[PDB]
Order: sequence, then C-alpha cells, then structure tokens
Amino acid sequence: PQNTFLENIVRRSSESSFLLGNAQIVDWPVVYSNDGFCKLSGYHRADVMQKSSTCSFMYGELTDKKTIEKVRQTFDNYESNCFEVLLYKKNRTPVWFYMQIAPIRNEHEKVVLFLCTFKDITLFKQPIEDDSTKGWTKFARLTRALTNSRSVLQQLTPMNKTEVVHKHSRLAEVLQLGSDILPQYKQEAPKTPPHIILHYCAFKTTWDWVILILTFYTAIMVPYNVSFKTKQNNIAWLVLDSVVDVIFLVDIVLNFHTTFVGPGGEVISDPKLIRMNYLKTWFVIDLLSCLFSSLKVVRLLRLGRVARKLDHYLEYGAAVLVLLVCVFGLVAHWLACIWYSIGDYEVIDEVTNTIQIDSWLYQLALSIGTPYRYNIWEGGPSKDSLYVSSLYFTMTSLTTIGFGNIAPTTDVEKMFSVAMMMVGSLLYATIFGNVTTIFQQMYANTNRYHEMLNNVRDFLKLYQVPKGLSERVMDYIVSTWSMSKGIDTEKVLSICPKDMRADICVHLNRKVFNEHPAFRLASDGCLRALAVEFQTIHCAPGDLIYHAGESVDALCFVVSGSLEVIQDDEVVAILGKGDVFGDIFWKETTLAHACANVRALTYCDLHIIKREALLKVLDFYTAFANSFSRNLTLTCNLRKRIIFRKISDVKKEEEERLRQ
Amino acid sequence: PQNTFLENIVRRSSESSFLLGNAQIVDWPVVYSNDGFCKLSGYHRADVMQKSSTCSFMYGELTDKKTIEKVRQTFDNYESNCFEVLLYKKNRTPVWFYMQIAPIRNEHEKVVLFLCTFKDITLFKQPIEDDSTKGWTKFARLTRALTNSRSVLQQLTPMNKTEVVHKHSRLAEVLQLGSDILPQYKQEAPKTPPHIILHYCAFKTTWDWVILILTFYTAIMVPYNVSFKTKQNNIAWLVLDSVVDVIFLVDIVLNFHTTFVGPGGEVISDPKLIRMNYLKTWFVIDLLSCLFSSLKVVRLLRLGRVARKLDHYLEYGAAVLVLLVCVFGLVAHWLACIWYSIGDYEVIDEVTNTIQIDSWLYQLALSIGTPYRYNIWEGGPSKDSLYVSSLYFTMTSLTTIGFGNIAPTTDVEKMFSVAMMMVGSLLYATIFGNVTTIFQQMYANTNRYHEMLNNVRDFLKLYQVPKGLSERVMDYIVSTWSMSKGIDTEKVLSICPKDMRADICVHLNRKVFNEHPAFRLASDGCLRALAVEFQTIHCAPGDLIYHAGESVDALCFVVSGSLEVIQDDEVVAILGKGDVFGDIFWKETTLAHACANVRALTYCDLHIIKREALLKVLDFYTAFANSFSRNLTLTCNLRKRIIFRKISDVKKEEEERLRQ
Ligand SMILES: [K+]
Repeated sequence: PQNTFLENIVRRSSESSFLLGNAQIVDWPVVYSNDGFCKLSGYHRADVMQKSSTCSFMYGELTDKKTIEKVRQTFDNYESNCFEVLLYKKNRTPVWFYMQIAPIRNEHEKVVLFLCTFKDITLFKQPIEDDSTKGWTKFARLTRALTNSRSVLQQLTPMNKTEVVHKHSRLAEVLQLGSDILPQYKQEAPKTPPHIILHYCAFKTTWDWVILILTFYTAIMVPYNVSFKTKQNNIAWLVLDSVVDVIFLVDIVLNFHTTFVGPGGEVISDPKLIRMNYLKTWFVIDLLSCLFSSLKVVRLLRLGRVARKLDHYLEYGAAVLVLLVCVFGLVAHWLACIWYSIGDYEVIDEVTNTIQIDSWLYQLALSIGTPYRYNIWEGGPSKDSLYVSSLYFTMTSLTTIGFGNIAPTTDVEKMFSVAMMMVGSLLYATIFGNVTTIFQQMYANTNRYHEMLNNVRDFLKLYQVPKGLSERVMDYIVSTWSMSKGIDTEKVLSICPKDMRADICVHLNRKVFNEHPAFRLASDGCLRALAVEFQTIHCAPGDLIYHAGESVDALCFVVSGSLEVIQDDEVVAILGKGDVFGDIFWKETTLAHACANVRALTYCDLHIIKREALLKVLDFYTAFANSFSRNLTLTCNLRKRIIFRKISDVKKEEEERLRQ
Repeated sequence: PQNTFLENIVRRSSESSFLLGNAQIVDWPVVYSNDGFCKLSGYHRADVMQKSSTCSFMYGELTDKKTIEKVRQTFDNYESNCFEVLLYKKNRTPVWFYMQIAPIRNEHEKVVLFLCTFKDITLFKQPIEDDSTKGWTKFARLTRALTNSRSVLQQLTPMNKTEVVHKHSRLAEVLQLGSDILPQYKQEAPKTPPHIILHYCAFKTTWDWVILILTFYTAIMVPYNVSFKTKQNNIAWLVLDSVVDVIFLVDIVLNFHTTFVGPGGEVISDPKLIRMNYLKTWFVIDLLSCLFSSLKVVRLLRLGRVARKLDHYLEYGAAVLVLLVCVFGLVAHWLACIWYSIGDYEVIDEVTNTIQIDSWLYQLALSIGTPYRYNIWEGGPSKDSLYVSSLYFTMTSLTTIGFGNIAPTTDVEKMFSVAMMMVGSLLYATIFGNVTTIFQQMYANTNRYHEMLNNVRDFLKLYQVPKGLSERVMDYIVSTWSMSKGIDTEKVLSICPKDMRADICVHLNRKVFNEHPAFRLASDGCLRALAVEFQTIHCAPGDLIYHAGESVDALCFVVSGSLEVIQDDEVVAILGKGDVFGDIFWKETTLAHACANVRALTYCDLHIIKREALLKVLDFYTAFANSFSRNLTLTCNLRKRIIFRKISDVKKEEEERLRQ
C-alpha cells in the first residue's frame, strides 16, 4: 500500500509550479514547493517553506485590493477557483501569475491540503512597470517572462487581439481537471486498469491449480491415445477433450490480462508492456492449442506451459519430493508408451506377412498362452494386458532391477534401451542428489541440538565435574531447548530494522510495561528505548540470582514464579508475581554489596535491566526519571542490611544472666 | 523439585488475606503480605513488611487488653488459635478482624512460618465508633465493611439473632483445615493423585520395552498366520496369543492412569484432562484389541500404537540405523506374505479345475522337482519351501538385484510388482538419505581435526618455516588435541547461566583454591569472582613463559611439572608443584621487566590470572585483599634482579691481580 501523491501531481501537470500547503493550520503554511516554483519566483526551497499558501510572501505596493481579499476568502471556505494576480519576485520584478487553488481531501473527506498550481502569464497582460528607464525594456520583459507560451502553451493561433482565447479557455480548468489532476491524499492500493487481472488475486491461484490438474491429465492421457490408439466410441472421451481445449484457450486469452512483475521493481499494470512481453515470449504455447501423432505431440508442450510457473505451486522441501515422484511416474508412463509403439511395428512384417519371432510381443504371447493367429493376422493379447506388461518392463529398466523375462532382443529394442538407460541414469542421479540435499536440510535443525548435548556431556565427563553440577547443567540445557527449540532471539532481531526491532522488544516485555505503576507516564519514545535493553532469564529451583557477596548491577522484575531472600539463614522476604528487587541505581552513584541470597523456589521468569543502560536512558529523558523515582518502590532493596536477633540468642542470653 | 508454597495457600483459601511471617526471629517480622491484606487494611506491600506478624502495627486506644496478650502468648509457644480483635486502618477506621494464626513447619518439624489468615467481620459485631457525628453512619459502615458476607460468606440463613452460627461455625476451623490449608514449607516433588502412574517411573519404561517386543512379535507373526494359514494344532500358539492380547488390554487400561506432558508446561496429573485427551486421541488402538483376515489386519494397527511413542526408545544416530534395518526386514516379510497370497489364488482355476501354467508357483514346482498332482488337486511343494522362495523374490525385488528366475508373469503379478517397485524405491531413497545424514553427523567431529592439521601443515610449508619451529607447532597441535579432543571450554561455558558458570569455574581451579594458604579466608562470593578470570596453559619442555625483556602481566600458579628461572645463563630458582611466581601487582602501580627466562623442564600446568582482572577483584573486596597481601609470598619475583658473580670472574680477577 503506497501513498503516491507527489507522483500523480507531477505526471498529470506537465511541468507546473504546484505549491501544496496545509489547510487545518492557520495562515495555511506550505509543506512542499515544486522545482518549477523555484525558478518562476527566484526563491529556493528553504524560504518558501512555512510561509502562507496564499502566496503572501510576494505581495507589494502594486497588487490589486480587488483580488487580494478574494484569495483569502476562497481559502476560508473550502472551494476551488482560478484567480490571477500580480506578484513580485526575489529580484523585485513585477509579474502576473495565474493561480489555480483547489482543495485536496483525505480518505474520508476532511480537506487536508490545498493545491496551488501557478502559471506565468506576462505577454497576455497589460505591461506595467514603475522602476524602469526605458519603455521598450518592459516589452522585452514581456517576452522574456513567457518563453514556453510561444512554444507549447498558446502558439496555436498566433495573432493579435486574442485575449478571450487566453482567459475563457481555462476559467474552470480545475473543474475539468477534477478527474485529471486532483488525487486523494490517502494510503492507496495497487490500482488496476479496466479489464486487467492481478496475479496475486484469489482467482488466479485457483485457475492456476486447475490448469496444473488439467495439464497432468493431458500428460497422462495423450500418449496413451496416440500409441495404443483407443477408438473414440464413448462420448465422454470427446466432450472432456473439447472442454479441456476450451479451458486452455480461455487460459491463453486470460494470459493477455495478467500483470507480470517488473524486472527491477514490482507489478506493472500497463497493457502495452504486457502484450509486448507475451508476444515476445510465449507463442510456443499458442502453437499447441490451435489444430494424429504430430498434433498431440505438439499438444504435449502444454506440460511445459504449466511448468514455466514452477514457483507459485512449489517450495524447497517435501514438495520437491512429491514433484520428483510425479515426474518419475510420468517418465515411466511415456517410456512405456514408446516401448509399445516400437514393439508393435515389428511383430508382423508386411513384406512377407510373417511374424517376427525375436520381438517382445510375440514372446509375450508365447509366455502368456494366447498366440497370434492368421485368418491377415487376427488379434492376440488383450489391450489391458499390453499396457501393464509395457509399464512393468520400463519399471524394471528405470529402477535398475531388470528381471529379464521381458528383454530387448530384435535390433531396435537394443538400440532404444541404450537411449533409455541414459535418461534413466540421469533421472536417478538427479533424484538421489535432490533427496540427499533435502534430507540434510530437513535434519540439520535436530543435529545441532544433539551435537551440543554430546559436547556438553563430553566436557562434563572429561573434567570430572561432580554429579550434582552435571545433572543441573544437563537439566538446564534440556529445559532451555524444550521451550526455545532452535530459535535464537538475537539472530532474528538482528536482521530486522531499527523500527521493527523496537516494536518487537516492546511486545516481548508487555508484562512489565503494562502491569506496573512505574511504567505509566512514559512516552512511546521512551518505552521503545527501555525495551531494547531488557533481558530475560529462566531460573530453576535452587538457583541463586544474587549471592551474599556479589555486586547488585541490575533491576529485576518477576513476572512468574517465586523467590526467597535468605539472610543469615533466615527468610526475610518472599518475592513473586510482580515484585521488583534490586538497588536504587540512580540515587546512589556507588555499587553495592548484595547482603542476602535470592534463591528461586519455583521456575521463575525475571526481566533484567542493567545499571549502565538504565542510567543512560534515565539521564536522557529527564522528565520520565522523576516519575520513575516517585513511583518505583522496591520490595527488597539488596543494599540495606536488616538487623535482627533470633530467639535462640535471646534464650542463651537469658540462661547466661540466670547463671550469674 | 519445586517448593510451591504460595500456590497451595492461595488456591485453598478462597481469596483470603494471609500474612505469612517469620517465627525464629524475635517480634516475628512478616515476609509476605497477600493482596487481600492490602485492601482490607489500606496498607501497601512496602510498609507492612518487616513489621510484627502479631498485626501490632494497627493497634490503638480501643483494642481490648483481654486479647492483645493472648496473641503474643500463642505466638510464644507454637500453637494455632482463632482469636478475633479490633484493629484500626490506614484511614483510622476501627474494624473487627478474625485472626486464624497457625504454625507452618519445615521438612523436619521446626515451625518455620506463621500463617496469619485474616477475615473481616463487622456486621456481626457490636457497632462501636468514637469519632463520628451521626449514629447511622456507623450502621452504614457495618454494611460497607462487609460486602462479601451478604453474597457468599454468611447469606445461607439471613435472619436476626444468629450470632452463634457465626462464632461456633468456625471456632476450630484451622483444626478442620489442618489437612486442607496447612502445607509443609519443604522442597517438594511432583505429587501424584491416588491410582496414577508417572511416565518417568522405572516401571513404565520396562512395560514400554515389553510392549515394543510384543508388537514386533505380532508384526512378524500375524501376516504369516493370515496368509500361509497354519492350522492351530499346538496349544502354545494359542496360549501365547491369549497372553499377548491380555497384556495389551492391560496396557490399554494402564493408558488411563498415565500423565502426559502439558503443551506449554510439564507433567499434569489431572484425571479429567488425561481421560479427555485419551478419548479424543486414540481409540484407533482401542478398535484393534476387541474382537480371519480382516480382524488380524485390524490388529496390525498395534504396530502404529507402539510407533506413536518413537521418542522414548530412539535417538538420532546408530539407533536410526537399527530401526531402518528392522523396518526393511518387516517390509520384506509383509511383501513376501502378500506375494504368496496373490500367487495361491491363481494356481488352480476352480471354474475349469485346471492349473494355470503362467503362474509363479507352478513354475516353481516345475523347477524344483515336485509337481502338482490330481487325485481335486493334491499337495505340491512343502510349506517351509513356499516361504523361503517367497521371501527370496521380495529380497531380489527390494535390493534391486533381480536374478529373474522367479518373475511376475501372469496378469496380476505384473501389476502388483509395479506397486512393489514404488514402495521399494521410496524406502530405498529414505534409507540412503538417512544413512548419508547420519554418517555425516557422526564423522563431522573427526573432519575438523584433520582439516586443521592440513591447514597448519600447508601454512608451515608455504612460508618455509624452519624444521624446529614446524616440528614444535605440529607437536603442540597433536598434544593439545590428544587431551582436549574436540571440547572447547569457552563454547560449553557460554551456554550456561551466570550461576552454573561460576561453580564450574571454581571446580576447574580446585587445585589452587584448596592447596594454598592465600585462598583460605575467602568468602564464597569472592572465589566465584576470582575463578572466572583464571586461565590455564599447558606448557611443553623448552617452552618459555617469560622472556628476558617481556612485561610481567599475570600471576601464575604451578600445579604440575617444573620450571627453571635462568638469569645470565645461570639457574637461580627451580619452581614446581605449588610455587607461585610473578610480580606484586597491587603494591607497585607500575609494569615491570621480566629479568629472567622461565623455561619449562617438564610438561607443566599453570593457572594464570591477569593483572587487570586481579586488581579489579582486589579493589572491590577490600577485606580479602589484606589477607591476600599478608599470605601470598612469591618464590620468584620477576621484578627484582639478583646480583651475583661467577667463580670464573673471580679467578680472572685473581689472575689479573697476580699479573701486577
Ligand atoms: K539389477
């Protein structure tokens, strides 16, 4: 979905000086100045911007008061007009301009912008100039200002007193241009000319699959009809052929109304280019449809016509395996048809009207019971037994089995099998290369995990790591691969741009930015700065986050599980399910000593933000920092040491006092 | 092993205000306040914490002295009671609360915690209020305080003078709740409901393997009985079938008492979910057990029943190869049974009672001696020769050998072999993809080492490195791969969390932290900080650690071998087996010049800690640094240069003096 608005204006204006300006703002500041307005006015695109769209920066002591109010009036209430005025220039040269103010709406009509296409007219207006010494210089400036008016604009009828053909010609031009040049400032979609079908539509996919099915049917059925010569008695076998031919003719017709992707861009819906491409490329498919062995062998090119599109149906994976099976079947069928075609030409030699003994059909008849008999020679084996036996031989010859009960033996079967054994070998090699590559690609995901497990196990066994640590490490590896099965967050987030990465990071930490009072008065430009530095750890029971001597270096937000803050082998706090613990990193300026052991009691989920990153973010948005300091209350500050006395010490002191 | 204690309390309390507090500490500080206690008291979970668990932070001038002593009494000696008191609130609103103090023990009874579940009761107590202007406001507050009491708590019998049904109803409620809500504060284990069997237990694995063996037996034996039709004469072949059927029925019964792992978690021992899952999933296996070709072909689904669990038995490696062999055998057996089933229906045509000559059993009888004879047609070949010959043909057809002495030739054997040659090709392709992938994974470990050796050899040969250096480099590579065969410490330590990495690093350097006086008064939080930065080098004889001009930058502890400190080609120290050498990095603030060559005399083992890391650790724990400086004595300080004079110089000076 593109918002092309600056492309529709320029193409449909023929080198104008349009000066788009905002409408909702007071005084209507401009937002864009075309290059044409930068040469017909002398100003650059650094002084025009943020000035009024009424073109009030080139007023003066000679502009008429009868029209200076009218432009403001027509800007007040949203309507289009074609006033003309007298404006100055950067070099203080008076010149008459022809304004064409016209409103431009939103997707829902809200008049967002104000098109202000200009047009220089000086030859057609009365020459007036105050600061001049020679009167002919004004007439010279008349021609100097209008150079294109005598070349392409108004040279149709060059003759005097022709003022009306300049005013009344384009009074309501924008009204006539309401359909030509007044686009809609909306997020558009790929537009299609009339009677044009997109190639991403939900209709072309179904038609493509139907064409695939019908091409597979034709590939199966054409050689069988050509070689075995089934007599056309049933009506169905003819109406089906007629329907298929009509459908593929309709497909050829529809190929003239499809949009091919540009070589260096995206979809191009231009009929001329589409027709040129299809004329240049694919009459190989036009030959087959228009109208017997030769005709049907020509029709077989329809398989190539459906295979030219072998990217909308397929992928690289199991689909390639299915295609490899389907092409092996078709090759085994085509070779079975050619083998019977060869083996029927040699059975009966018409020169002597005698049967050839060293053929393959005669030996079939000699090893199946039914022989050939002479009336001409009458029938022999059936026709449902000459296809099974002809496919069986080619299956023995393509799978490299070769039982050898049906063998090539005359003169030509031996030199046809030499050609068959080459195509069979080539197909077998390609199949057994593709299968290996596909299987390696498929199982490359589950080999890294086992390799890592073996590496870790060998490491833990070589260095004689104790049983407890080895069990904990193996359990951690298995658990972390059981919920993150091959997915690495860093690799996926690295290939995304700076905008989508921040949004994904904000989405991941949605259980800390939503259910926490601290992250309430935070701008969208600050959440996308905090979320990038948030980490996450998946603790296990018994795991220690902070030991009794480590330095607290990061805030941690618990979103699942429970924690236990043990100090002097005494529980002083039980955090869990939305409790923040750590140190006040902003108002200390010093690292602290973790004065208690934080041990996990359940499989936890902590979101960690480091001290340096938190200070870097908080030292830049020095407005959210106040709210963060005034709204974040740590339930367990691991810098202040709590002082207490167990009851055992009290009892011992009481006993000591009782002693003396 | 999870320590779930905050989950058992909340579920079994029905939205209470439990206020767990410590017991061993004096005054019983609290350690956790439920959200309920944060709305029935107005306090947040930042002021309640570290206050007394007797709820002494909401006392006042109206609480009764007859019960304020009783709560302290029952807290002194560990016992449970259900006192009720009058307490204030954060907004100074008097309200009556119903305390339910109850002790909570450890794994070994030590009364760790004190559950202090509260309950608001105001409607049922005498309305008393001091700071009020209107008397009806107190009655309004009676209803305002108790909103859930008229909805779910005590709306069973709404009627007046019903005070007893509020007091005596739950006097000893915690005594009745001693089994409902009073968990044990211990590191628990996955608990199982009665009559529920875990799937990790040592019993389910043996039963699974038994099911695997019996399914393999059934897969072997069912087609043989169906096709070859062995007459059931022996008692064993029937009692074995009955026993197998009974065992698999018992397996179906036990499948109702197994725990399947949750889709987004771990084991779930809930009978309702287990039954719902098994009802939804697997009556395909219930059909086969309950009660002839069709029945046994249905029974063959038991193989799918045992293959659905193809992750508890298998792995990715040689086990896949064993499975591939075992499935090839079973396919060759099933095809051998189907081939004999086809080849027995065609031998004798019952329409004419004549033998078909172009079958495969008749040609077997014609090429094995024993023919078929007519009495009906009597027996021919034996029954132990019709299975060997039927498996031989399928082995020729699946291994793509095809001797062709037994061949498909009638009408149906040719169209059954066409279907056999497709499944054979598919199985062969999958097998030869899996074998290649498995072999690549297996031998990928020993290809990196040879590739590195070849790279190093080509590097040393291209640049014409001298013989000595090349030999030393190759020996070093071979030696370092002979004791670290593929294991990289950094990769294994990088995939571990911050807690296990420190423990592993401490374990690795156990020969320096134990047998050294310097690392004696070191806290557990300091050894885990030093051990991460310790390195290790495996020297070789003749290798120099510090040359005569290098800068000493790290402390080195020798744990194996011997070293030689040569200065001016004179030995001044022989370090070995627990001797530290280097420079005093803390009390110098300046880099030094190594004034002697430290050469290895034997295959050594040095543990190296750099200067910057050592200073960073020692500048943070400024209590261990004093002990480290007062307990570490270097036996060879490579900053102080020793001054001496060889005897040769003395002799030369004496000779010079004797000269004149
Ligand atoms: K062969």
